[PDB]
Amino acid sequence: VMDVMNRLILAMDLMNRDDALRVTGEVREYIDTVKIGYPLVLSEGMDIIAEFRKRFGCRIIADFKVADIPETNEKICRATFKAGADAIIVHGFPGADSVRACLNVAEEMGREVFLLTEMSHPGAEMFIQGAADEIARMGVDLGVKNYVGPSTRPERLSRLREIIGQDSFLISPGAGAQGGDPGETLRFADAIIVGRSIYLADNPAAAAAGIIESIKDL
Amino acid sequence: MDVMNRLILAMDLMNRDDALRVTGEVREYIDTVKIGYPLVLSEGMDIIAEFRKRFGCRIIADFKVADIPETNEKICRATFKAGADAIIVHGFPGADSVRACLNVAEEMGREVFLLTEMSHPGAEMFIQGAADEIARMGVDLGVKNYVGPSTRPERLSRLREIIGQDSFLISPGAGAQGGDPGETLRFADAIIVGRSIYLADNPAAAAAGIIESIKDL
Ligand SMILES: O=C1CC(=O)N([C@@H]2O[C@H](COP(=O)(O)O)[C@@H](O)[C@H]2O)C(=O)N1
Ligand SMILES: O=C1CC(=O)N([C@@H]2O[C@H](COP(=O)(O)O)[C@@H](O)[C@H]2O)C(=O)N1
Repeated sequence: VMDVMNRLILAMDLMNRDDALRVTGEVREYIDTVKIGYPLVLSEGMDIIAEFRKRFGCRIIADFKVADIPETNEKICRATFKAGADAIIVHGFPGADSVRACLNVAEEMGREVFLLTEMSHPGAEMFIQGAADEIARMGVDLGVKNYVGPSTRPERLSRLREIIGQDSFLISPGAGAQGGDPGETLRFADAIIVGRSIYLADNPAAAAAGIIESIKDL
Repeated sequence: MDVMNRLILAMDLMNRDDALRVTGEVREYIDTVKIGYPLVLSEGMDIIAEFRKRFGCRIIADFKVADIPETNEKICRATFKAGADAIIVHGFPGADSVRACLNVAEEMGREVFLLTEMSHPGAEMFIQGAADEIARMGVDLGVKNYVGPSTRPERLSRLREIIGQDSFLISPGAGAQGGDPGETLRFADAIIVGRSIYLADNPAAAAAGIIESIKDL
């Protein structure tokens, strides 16, 4: 599995190139894995992945929550990996064929797929939560090795970890701004994803260092 | 929304030159183009403005928005800043995530299309069972534009029943995926067509043929 420095992944959702680069650079000594999503990509272009690689020694996880039909999913994954992303996050709710399409491209292109099971926001309780365990089991059956689960619901994150097993890689968003606790989350997840708590802080570096200090024993 | 010939072109070619050329070849048959991530991630968001400058067509950004409320808001803002007239959002992530999109759309004078049930086989695993409820959620939220499957006319009909005749419904799956244009238009206001047109030996002839088959509609 990828070796995530300090078990901390930066969710860089600033939409300004200058600010995104500044903040990422300031926390560079604490994080070597950055999650880049659509807020930044749709604002600055896919070349932002190239710029981050050039400026920082960081792995890039493209958080595109791929959720289309198989044919379109394949195209999205191809374009994303072509741009330099190490991995891509895919939704499991659209079904097995849609996930398989992503896995096939990742396999042929030498990259990785992360399967998003349950989400961290309140709305996730309406439809996603009830299908989450099955989505996770589907991922295991499909050979998925990387997963995403909610920091906001430790009880659910714990069950997801059981389903996927100790060998699978699990990252989790929701700590900080959304209310999740870093320490408790790391009891189940290999790494935590943190965005606003860091990038909106007066001193992002101090914020990142503070989070790391609170989980030093882990 | 007034869609010319009840036909929306799904421009999923991933090369700017080909995308512009093919769209130009069928421009006389359409005035609404659906641009998704295959083209946007390959050529950039500036492609949307290029389409509006060259064709003056309506642009529906098919981004299957499916994130938390906060991120959904940012995605919608970036998308409308690029000139998209509407955006397609997944309903599966819940009401709060859809509301986030509705708010930005209202603020920028755009429309949100709620994707209920999808057209591919995998949609039967989790989406189909929640589709009716997702549609009712749309009604409760005041959503007026929806997306339903051409590949399952019975499901498309049910969606139409739930949202009513006043709501706008567009439907993908006609052609390549097996759906029938005419049958789909019994329930949807407009059909989305991609490969059957953009992968045809003669895109213009393909579009003309589809329109000829639904002439009475
Ligand atoms: O269930 C999920 C999945 C996900 O990727 N995310 C993403 O994780 C990040 C969370 O950031 P933040 O720490 O709440 O600011 C954002 O980029 C979200 O889009 C989430 O919050 N919940
Ligand atoms: O359920 C759905 C939703 C959707 O947007 N789409 C999109 O509609 C288009 C269908 O294209 P095609 O006519 O099968 O080539 C693609 O851009 C898909 O991503 C779909 O096929 N099924």
